Amino acid sequence: DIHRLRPTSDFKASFKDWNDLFTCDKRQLRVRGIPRMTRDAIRTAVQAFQNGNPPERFDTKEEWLYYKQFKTVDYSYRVIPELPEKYRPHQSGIDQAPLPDYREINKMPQWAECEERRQSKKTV
Amino acid sequence: HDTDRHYWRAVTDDPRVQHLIPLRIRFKIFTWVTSGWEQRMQVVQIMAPKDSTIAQVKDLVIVENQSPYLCVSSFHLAIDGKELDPQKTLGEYGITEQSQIDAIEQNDHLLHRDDERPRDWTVDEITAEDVKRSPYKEMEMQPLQNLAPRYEARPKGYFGRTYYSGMKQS
Amino acid sequence: PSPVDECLRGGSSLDKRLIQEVRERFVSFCREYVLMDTSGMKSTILSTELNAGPDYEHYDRRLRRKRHWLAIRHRFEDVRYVIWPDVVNPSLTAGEMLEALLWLDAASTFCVRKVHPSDLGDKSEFLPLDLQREVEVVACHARRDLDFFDPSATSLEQFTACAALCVNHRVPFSLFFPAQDVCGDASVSTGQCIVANAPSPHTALGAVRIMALISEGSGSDIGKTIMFSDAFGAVTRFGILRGLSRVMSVEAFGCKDALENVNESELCIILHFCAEVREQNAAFFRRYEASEEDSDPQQVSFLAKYQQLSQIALARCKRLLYHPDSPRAQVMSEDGYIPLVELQRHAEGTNKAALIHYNLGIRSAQGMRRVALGAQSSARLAELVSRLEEASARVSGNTLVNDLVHHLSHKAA
Amino acid sequence: IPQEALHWLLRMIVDNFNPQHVHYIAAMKTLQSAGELDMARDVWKIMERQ
Amino acid sequence: ADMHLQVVETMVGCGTMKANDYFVRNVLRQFSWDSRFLEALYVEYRRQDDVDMWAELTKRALVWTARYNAPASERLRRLIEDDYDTIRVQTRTFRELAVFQFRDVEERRHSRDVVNELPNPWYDYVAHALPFPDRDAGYPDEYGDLGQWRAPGGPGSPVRGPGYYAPPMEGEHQRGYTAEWRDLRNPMRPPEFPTPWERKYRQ
Amino acid sequence: RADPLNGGSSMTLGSKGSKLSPEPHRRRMPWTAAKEYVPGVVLNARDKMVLDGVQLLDIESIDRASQLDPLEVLRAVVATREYNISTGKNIFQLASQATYNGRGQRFYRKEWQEGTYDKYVTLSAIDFDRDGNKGTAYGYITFHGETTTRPVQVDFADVPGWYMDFVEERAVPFTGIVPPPPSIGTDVPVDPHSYRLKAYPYYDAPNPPEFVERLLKDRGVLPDTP
Amino acid sequence: RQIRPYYNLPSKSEHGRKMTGFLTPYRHWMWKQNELWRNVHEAQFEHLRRVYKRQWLESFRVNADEYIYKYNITKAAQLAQWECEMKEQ
Amino acid sequence: AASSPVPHIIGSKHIDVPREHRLRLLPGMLYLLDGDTLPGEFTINRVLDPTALQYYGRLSSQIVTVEAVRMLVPDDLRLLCNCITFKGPLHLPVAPYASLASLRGASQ
Amino acid sequence: ASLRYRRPYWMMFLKGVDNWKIYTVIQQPDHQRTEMLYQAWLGGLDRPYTRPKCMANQPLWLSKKRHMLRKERLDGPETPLEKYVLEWHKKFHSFQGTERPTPDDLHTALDLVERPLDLSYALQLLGQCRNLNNIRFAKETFLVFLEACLRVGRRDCAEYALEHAEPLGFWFIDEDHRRYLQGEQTWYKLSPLDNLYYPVEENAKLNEGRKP
Amino acid sequence: ARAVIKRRSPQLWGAPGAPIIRMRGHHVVWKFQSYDLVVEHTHKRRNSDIRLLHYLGKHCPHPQKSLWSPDTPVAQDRHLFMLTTVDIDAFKYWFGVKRCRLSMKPWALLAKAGLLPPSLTQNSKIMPKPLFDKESLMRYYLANRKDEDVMAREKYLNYENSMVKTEEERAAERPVAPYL
Amino acid sequence: PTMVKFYHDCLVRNNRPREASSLMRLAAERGVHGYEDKWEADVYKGRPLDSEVMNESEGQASSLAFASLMLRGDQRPLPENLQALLEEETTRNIEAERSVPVPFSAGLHATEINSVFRPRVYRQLWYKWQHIANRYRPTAALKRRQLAPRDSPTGIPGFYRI
RNA sequence: UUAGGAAUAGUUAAUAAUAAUUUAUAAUUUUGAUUAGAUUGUUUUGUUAAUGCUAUUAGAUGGGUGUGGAAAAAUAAAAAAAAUAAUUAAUAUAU
Ligand SMILES: [Mg+2]
Repeated sequence: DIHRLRPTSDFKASFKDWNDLFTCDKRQLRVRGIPRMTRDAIRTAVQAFQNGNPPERFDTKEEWLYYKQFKTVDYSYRVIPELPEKYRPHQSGIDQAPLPDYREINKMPQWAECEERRQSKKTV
Repeated sequence: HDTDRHYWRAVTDDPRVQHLIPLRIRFKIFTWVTSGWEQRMQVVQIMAPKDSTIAQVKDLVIVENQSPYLCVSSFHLAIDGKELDPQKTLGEYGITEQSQIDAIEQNDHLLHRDDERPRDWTVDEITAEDVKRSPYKEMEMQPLQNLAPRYEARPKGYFGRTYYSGMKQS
Repeated sequence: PSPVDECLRGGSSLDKRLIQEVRERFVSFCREYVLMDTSGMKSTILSTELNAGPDYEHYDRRLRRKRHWLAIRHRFEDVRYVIWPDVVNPSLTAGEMLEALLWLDAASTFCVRKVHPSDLGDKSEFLPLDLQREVEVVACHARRDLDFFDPSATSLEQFTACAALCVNHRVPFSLFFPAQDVCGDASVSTGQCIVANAPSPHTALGAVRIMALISEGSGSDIGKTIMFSDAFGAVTRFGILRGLSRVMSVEAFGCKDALENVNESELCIILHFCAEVREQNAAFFRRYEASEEDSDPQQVSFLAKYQQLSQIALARCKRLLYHPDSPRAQVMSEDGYIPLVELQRHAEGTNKAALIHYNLGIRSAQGMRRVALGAQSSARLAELVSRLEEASARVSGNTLVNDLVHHLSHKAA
Repeated sequence: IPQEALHWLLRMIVDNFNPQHVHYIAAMKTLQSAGELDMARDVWKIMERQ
Repeated sequence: ADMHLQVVETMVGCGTMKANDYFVRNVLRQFSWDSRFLEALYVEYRRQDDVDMWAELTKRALVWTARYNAPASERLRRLIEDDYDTIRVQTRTFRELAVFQFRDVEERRHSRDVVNELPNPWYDYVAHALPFPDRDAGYPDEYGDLGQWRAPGGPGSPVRGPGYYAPPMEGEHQRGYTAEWRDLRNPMRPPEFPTPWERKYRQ
Repeated sequence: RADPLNGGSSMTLGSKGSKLSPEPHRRRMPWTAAKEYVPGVVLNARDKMVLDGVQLLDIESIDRASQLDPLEVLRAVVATREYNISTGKNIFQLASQATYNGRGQRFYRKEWQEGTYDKYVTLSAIDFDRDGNKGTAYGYITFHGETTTRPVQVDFADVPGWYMDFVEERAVPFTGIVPPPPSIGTDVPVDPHSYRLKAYPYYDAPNPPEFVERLLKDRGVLPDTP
Repeated sequence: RQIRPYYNLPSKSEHGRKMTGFLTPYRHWMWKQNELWRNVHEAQFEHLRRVYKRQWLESFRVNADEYIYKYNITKAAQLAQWECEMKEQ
Repeated sequence: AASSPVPHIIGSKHIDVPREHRLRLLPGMLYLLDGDTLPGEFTINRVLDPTALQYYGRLSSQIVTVEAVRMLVPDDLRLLCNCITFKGPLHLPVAPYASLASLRGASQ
Repeated sequence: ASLRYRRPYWMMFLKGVDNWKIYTVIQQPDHQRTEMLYQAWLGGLDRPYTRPKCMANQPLWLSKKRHMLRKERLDGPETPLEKYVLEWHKKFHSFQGTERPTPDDLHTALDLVERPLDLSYALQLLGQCRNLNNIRFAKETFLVFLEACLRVGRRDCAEYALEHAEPLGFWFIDEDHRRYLQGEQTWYKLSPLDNLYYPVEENAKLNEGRKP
Repeated sequence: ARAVIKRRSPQLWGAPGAPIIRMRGHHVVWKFQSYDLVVEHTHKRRNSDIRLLHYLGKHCPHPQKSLWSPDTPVAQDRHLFMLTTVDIDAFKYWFGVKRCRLSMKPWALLAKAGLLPPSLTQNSKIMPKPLFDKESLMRYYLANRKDEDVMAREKYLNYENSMVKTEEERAAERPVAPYL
Repeated sequence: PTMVKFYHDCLVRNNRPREASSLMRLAAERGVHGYEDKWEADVYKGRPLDSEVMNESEGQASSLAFASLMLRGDQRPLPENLQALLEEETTRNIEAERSVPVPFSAGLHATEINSVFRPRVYRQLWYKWQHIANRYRPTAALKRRQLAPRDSPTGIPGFYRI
């Protein structure tokens, strides 16, 4: 079970045992009620396991779900961001750049005042 | 690729025919032996045209030595110690193939040459950029290693099963 | 209809800013005529335009340039006493009057020459203008103020342009300079005033322009212009020596590739200048260059500069002969716009190996041509290289004139 | 392979071209440089049969 | 390099055990030396005192073949092959041995096989490589027929004239259209051969 | 081409290899030259789970109200150092704590000494920028005894995972020039007791028995069973 | 297609792919084994390529010289017939 | 130069070209002199960058030790001179017929 | 999976922009007005300006000007240490700076500590030397750091450096400084010019006499 | 090398790629489906009147009855028949001289004809893949390796040319006493 | 609404964003159709006019030279000798970028590219008073073979010809 | 090719002219031009005794990005696309 459109693990009840899985050809997979891409994946996995290649491949579901959320046309693992109609702060109603209050941010913090009080206590 | 020749001529005409003399010119060199330096002779052979002057023979010796130890300074051509006038023709001195020509150098100077003329310059103006050899030294026909053999990959009229006509008129 | 028509419609001509506006509008008119895109414009005699003008569809291709030149003439007849008044504080400086005269002369040299039967005016208006009074007015306003000519390169181009205006329009060049440096002399020529007051050029092209103006300003006076020596080899006049030494300056002809932007026509000017300097001062050269040591520090500098200029000129001749249309025989414009560098600078290179507009930028620079020797160039250079040698030398054994003659025969066959 | 030096001469005659002397010279020298002497004599016999 | 090669072979053949130092100082870094330098130097490496010096010198010579772009010749690899019981230096790659065993066992059992020794015309030769066939199959026709208005067909067609009637022709076209062109519809005689291939096929 | 895999062999497109030549396949993209690369995703992403409960501060924010307690500042510096070290050691992080900026010492990647691979870089020069964890490093590359003639730029010198062993005898001061380490075949004489070649051309490492067992169990030759 | 097994090096990155192409040395070793087993087949493939190339060249040689002999006889007879017709004209 | 006589690689002084022919003939020319004597009409710029001095590592270790590398830039800024001062003796064996045998700093 | 044929060629290898889809449609007049109004919104320009066609980020001359024109977050420095922090940012935090700091410059910042707010400015400059600038400290760096923490009476920061010195960068800490903060000794230095044990609360116990 | 890639048919190294021997089909039902062994490009030329390089033949994938069984009864004559036509000389020209590519189904079809060995994908699932170790390979190579000149002459006969004249034929090719 | 479409593109082309933002602000307040959604904030609210700065520069003196300089509010000027050297840096940098030609524009702004204009009479329309300078409608308005069948003439002789 | 047949032009040639400031008695067209209309062409179709009449569906595409060898690039059941994924067969798609 690697592909989203090949739900291989959803057909565990469609087989009796290991021998029933490894003796069914594609016509018997069509008889059992399996869609075309899923039965093709099952048959190719069985034929790869018979040739000496176990099904050890990376599950590409979450990577494709990450790449799906962009507007690429060919699903080619690119990143194409969406451009909205207003991409600047001046057209969002904000008149000018925000001025920071330089008198409020240059005040001494509370731990500094407590340490100044402790210094005045311990100096005298 | 404009080489001023747009047809096939299998023969060579008169403007490329030159009358040449194989003039060999000697140089005084010094070789190291177990005792010390010994004076020997190094010969440079050129093909000079018959109606050329001695300054042109000196230029031909300069462009055809291919050795960094021979034309190191300004030299002068001489015969039997008597120096040669560089503005005189070879026929005015009776210079033949058997005439012994020496090149006396002055090693305190430094020969500053500027090779703007190619080594193989004929009248038809076809020069190689990577030639690196006198045209009298190189062979006439050799194997071409720079090109690549290519076969016909585009069939004209015949493409398949039965050759009826082959579309030979096309 | 030009904008200058709205400034001469009855205004107060004694105002300074009106004269400045007239001058700027006439400069704009002449520059629009000179820099006109004449790509599709054609002037062929068409029979159907006999009793009318050109067609309405063919106005911009046939009628526009002729009407522009006729408007330039009819405005020059009304304006030339406002910008350049008669010689008796001024309304216009000498530099802007010089710029107006230069654009007027550039419009006059490229006038419409072909006279159609459609034209109702005289054919004599299809001839270039005679600007003899205006060059004298500009010279009178230029000798009035000091430091009109400077050692800058823009002032070098202004010096070349003023000497050109004096050569073309029959005006003496010594009027551009004050009379105290011309005092003590009965008569001086244009080329002598050029060679006496030339600045040191920073490029080879400015020296080529100066060496061309020296030859063209003195046609039959080319003997008296550049003769600085006696018949025995002694230097007569050191002013011509100091002028000719600073013409072939080290900032112009010092590099090995100093003639990299010299075409086949400018190399003829260089070799003609070298041959004229050798021919007029032959007793000096054949005495001093062979086996003579001199104590004058100026003569050794002049001889070294002449040897360097002649050697790089012969090397450029061998470059254009033995390597025709080569990439090392290509020329370019001085301070030429190579747009690939300015496109790489004003872009963001995250990878500097990826050069933007590479297929167009590597092909395109300000004017860059493959240079080969033509017939008129090779037949002139075969004479000039033979002129560079002495009379006792054999021209048969010269290995460069023979190569030029064989190149001419091979390219003609 | 050096046999192509014999091949491109033969295709020169199948395509109705007359092989010049430089083609025979080049074929014989290319086959002699590769040690194929019988193929060079075959080029000579091709020249004689033309 | 051929001048230094004789010096190296002389220092190897004299047994002076100094040819490797001459090859390192003079021929290694500053010459395009071929593989027979190490074919000479392997005998000098063989005459070392201990076997590990011989082994390390052979391996260093192989690294010198890798670095200076001078591939080892067949003779050098066969010289190192003969002393594999002593040095144990591998001189063939992992790819060539797997090809060699599967080729050699197959060629041995194919030479010992009596059934597959018969020739196969599909495998042994090419029957014909010329662009045109060697004998006439009858085609083309070079004439029109019923329902065909286009004659000659022009591009990619062998028809040269109309089938039955034509406008008046002159010269070689008159002789061609009436006598000399191809005609496969002739029931009596096939289209003719050139001279002299028509006299011996008269009957 | 200059160097094809198995010569010209085109029964499959995989027989040519994953790259057709060590040179770049197009002239306009010089970055497509074949070289040894480094897994920068795991290496350049350092563990952010050491900065939790730690108040970092921006560079521009030097106002008084945004200042923190000096014990909190010290534990922030300790956490930032542990964050920079958490994946691996850089070249510029190892050379800063060495004498003469580590000139002459031998730097090596982790996988440069395992298997039959033997390669290190003798450091010659490092230009630190203002961000001292980055920069440009230079050195002589030594691969199986052979050494370069000139110093080459150390590729992936900014990616962590480097190691060195500091030796005082290899340290070269800023006054002198770092000499090239000698080629064991060319410069110094070959001695088997000092350096012995792990690998050579036409040599391949023998098959490990655990890899043989794993491949024969994956192919189905050995009876793998739960 | 390049196989990405589950036991490759995972790229813990939310801005791209979740698995890299960095293998295990066991994967390197078994890929080398499969490379050798393909190398045998491609060696036989290239051998049959060169064998068929030289077979085609030899067949072209033989058929070309036979065609040259027949065409030379034909063109000699054709030139003789053309010269006779020119004499009659 | 330590194995064969190079003709114009060692002089007794700087080559005296005129000031007009200085830019034309001098670039591309090399010669060795004895002692650290620099030509006139140049501005002395000593190369002290360890990134620029690292490329003389094989030159200073296997051959004569590099003491100073200087770049000479003239008044017109158009003709460089790369001056490298070596300290003898050579680590390479010098032939008696070689060019460096006629140099006092190389022979001693 | 490359963006070679999806965006223009000058956006090759381009990362870290806000949105690279903006700079593909800049030349449209509704977006060209938006670009020029954004440059007026960012300040630093006296004339209307558009960024170049083949640039996504700001140019190097314009981003240097807005970095130089940017007012510092600390306005009106009271202490000479806070004046040194503003000199530290003009020298070691300029736009595209090349020069690195010096361990002697860190000693200058640690010698001006007067109030406990100054230690937070000083120790954050100590963190930029280890983590950001990656500077090896001098042999006496822990000496200047120890006496800087004692002027403000902050001993818990001094003993915090002893339990892990190599994360902080103190490659040399002498043993008498270790014995003082751990409680083994009761003094950390012997003054050469006064011949007394510091601090002065311990000098009344140990050295009852004044020696040169 | 496009902005939006053709998602259904991706290829390698651009268009038009290397020539490949393929088995193309028709847009019909399976009951009348036949295959054309053709030589084409890697990307199919749909903008041409020349859509293929050479036509090697036709393969019929449906088995036919043996209509020639009473002619001469051989072993396995009455089985079904798979009819295929193969241009041998054009295949050898495009395979050796032009060096075409091959898909696996034309490779299997030509291995059935005796022109090629069986393909890489024709797996015997009862025999696992081989396991290589260099020590046994070196031992087998040193046990029996050929001579250098014998291997060189074998390669010269297989690759360079196979018609090298004997001495008895060189003695016949030389001229006789009126010219000798 | 046709006048606002032309006049906005002219001020954008002639590098005037204050005049173009005020045009969009004016057309949204007056109720011009097509511009009731486009309303821009006035980023030049505290800045004076451009002609008033050039009048003040000819005749507080430290603020007179830097009255044209636009600041965010969290920005401060340099010293007067240092800021004046920085203003000449931006002067030579802006003209260096504007002198470089775009290689596929034929010397035109992006407003000039694909801006062919003929009146509404050129495409199957006649006089209406509210269409002052009406651009002719595109060729996709009238498709051929939907007005008349195949091999039959349509009454549009000069429609698709631009 | 037009049931009611007349003018056309970023124009023709030369050229030391890339990137045409010049020269010319320039160029197309009543042997049918340009424009307007209809309009992919094509011994593949149909018919007949018919060199007649009648049909057609290979294709291409100067401003979307100077990238790329080539713009053909905003969407096509294969043309299997760099590890033998699978190559027994039929549905090969709905699923
Ligand atoms: Mg003309």
